[PDB]
Amino acid sequence: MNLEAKKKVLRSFTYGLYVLTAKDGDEVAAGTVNWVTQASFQPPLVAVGLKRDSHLHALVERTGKLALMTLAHDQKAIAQDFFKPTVREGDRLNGHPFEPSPTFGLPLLTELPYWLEAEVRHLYPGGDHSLVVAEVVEAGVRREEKPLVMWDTGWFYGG
Repeated sequence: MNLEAKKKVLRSFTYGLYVLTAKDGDEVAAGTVNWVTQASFQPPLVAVGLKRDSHLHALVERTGKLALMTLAHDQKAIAQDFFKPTVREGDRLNGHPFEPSPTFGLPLLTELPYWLEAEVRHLYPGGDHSLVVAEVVEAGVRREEKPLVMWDTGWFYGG
């Protein structure tokens, strides 16, 4: 097939930027992700593509719990910090304050506008990633605002 065309077409996909978190005891993990989409209205399902060989994939697969926060249009700088390994210091992750989520107590970045807690229902491995399908069990809105669209950041993950 035309691999160059394939890369371009896949790179033409539009994505939002989110931060997914997970934890097991004192071990916590957070990372910026873009392969995300709702997958059902009833029940409320979301699908997140996580790299099989990654810290967050290991925690999410093993504990079956996760939290996801939507980054605001002006939070590129924050999204930037969660590309690196997660370093927890006090009630902060990579320099950003967080609070325990209301349901399972997963790390919640208090600066981000929207957040949700979800339980893993199915984890579908496929190639180098796995499609985690989880059911939203709680959600919260600190404030309303336009989300961060990946294209505007200049970054990308696809192709």
